[PDB]
Amino acid sequence: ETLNGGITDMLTELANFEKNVSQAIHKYNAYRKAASVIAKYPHKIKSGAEAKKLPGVGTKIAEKIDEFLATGKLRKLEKIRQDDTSSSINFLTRVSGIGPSAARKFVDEGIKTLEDLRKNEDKLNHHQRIGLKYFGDFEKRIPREEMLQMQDIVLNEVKKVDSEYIATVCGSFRRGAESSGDMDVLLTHPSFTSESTKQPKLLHQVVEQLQKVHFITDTLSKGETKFMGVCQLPSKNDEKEYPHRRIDIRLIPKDQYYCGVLYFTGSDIFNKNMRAHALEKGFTINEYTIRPLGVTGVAGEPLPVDSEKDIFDYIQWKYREPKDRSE
DNA sequence: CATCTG
DNA sequence: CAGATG
Ligand code: NA
Ligand code: NA
Repeated sequence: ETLNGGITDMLTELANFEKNVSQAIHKYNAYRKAASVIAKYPHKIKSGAEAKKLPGVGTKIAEKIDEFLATGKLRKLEKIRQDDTSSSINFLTRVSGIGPSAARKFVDEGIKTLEDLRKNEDKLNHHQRIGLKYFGDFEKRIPREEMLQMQDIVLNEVKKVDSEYIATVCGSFRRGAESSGDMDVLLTHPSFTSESTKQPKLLHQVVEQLQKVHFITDTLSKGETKFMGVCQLPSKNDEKEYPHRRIDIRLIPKDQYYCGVLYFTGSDIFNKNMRAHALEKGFTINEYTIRPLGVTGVAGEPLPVDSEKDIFDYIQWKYREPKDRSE
């Protein structure tokens, strides 16, 4: 946790690089287990050879660990942090909508900066454009003080459209968190479920409302069950407008809300543990449901849930306020 | 995983 | 349709 920290950290730089700059998914994946294992490892790795001893730990990595232990640095790591082509990619990529693939294309065409990009807005697609248009707002955290205002609106608009809608803003927003990166809304309606064959309107009508009153400003992607947009809290009395915020809205069959809600609320740490506990208790749990575990090895059949309560109960556990869903 | 692009 | 992005 801090005993093999640099090692794990250099490994991660390396891994990351493989994958983003190079196309090195194998290699990339290689750095990864290595960091995972040394990361678990209980002692101070005093040498390459010692590391080697571990699985995932091969000769190359061992070499690397040596040089790093030997001297506060790594030449390759040094050579990579410099390199412009590499840097560009880590950069372009900050654009919402530009992944590595594209980052690479562009670089080879010479776009390496915000400016470049602006000049070449023709080469970018809708998501990418938006992404560029709000590069700034996008990287700005979201003070819960705004979150509360957002939430407030979203929920009232849903209410107006249908009394039957059930919205939830999961996220750390939900776990307590002072700020958040984006807004996640979980959505359902009674007349929508597992069997119930679709109802696209279900999600489109709401989206529509939000843009009606202008809460939603742009559309990243809009499918029948998932909507990726951009929104903004109405600028008050002109002098202080708000940054543009990323927002997501998703339709869920009523028959698997709570699992989603639970699930999406995190933290990943809480998940896992709740997850492991369920398993003991003779259960299985995932994004959409909880299933009683058979003995033949495994086994199915959706346990029926009406609140986050039903879930815990099942696994016989202490209902957790979302605040304490930390770990 | 669901959506988009081309 | 494969392949990219989130
Ligand atoms: Na990006
Ligand atoms: Na292939």
